[PDB]
Amino acid sequence: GIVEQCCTSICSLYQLENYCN
Amino acid sequence: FVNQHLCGSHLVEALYLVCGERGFFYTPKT
Ligand SMILES: [Co+2]
Repeated sequence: GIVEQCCTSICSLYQLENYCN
Repeated sequence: FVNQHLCGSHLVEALYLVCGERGFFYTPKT
């Protein structure tokens, strides 16, 4: 998932925004 | 904004900055 992707690959702030409440 | 390579606690710092007041869920794989 996001956690893993940001660490093994890369991720954007826009992807991270999906985990906001 | 630039793309991110974020592991461990560095990810939840990023989540904190992105989301601010909104809060967030930190949901790693088991
Ligand atoms: Co470190």
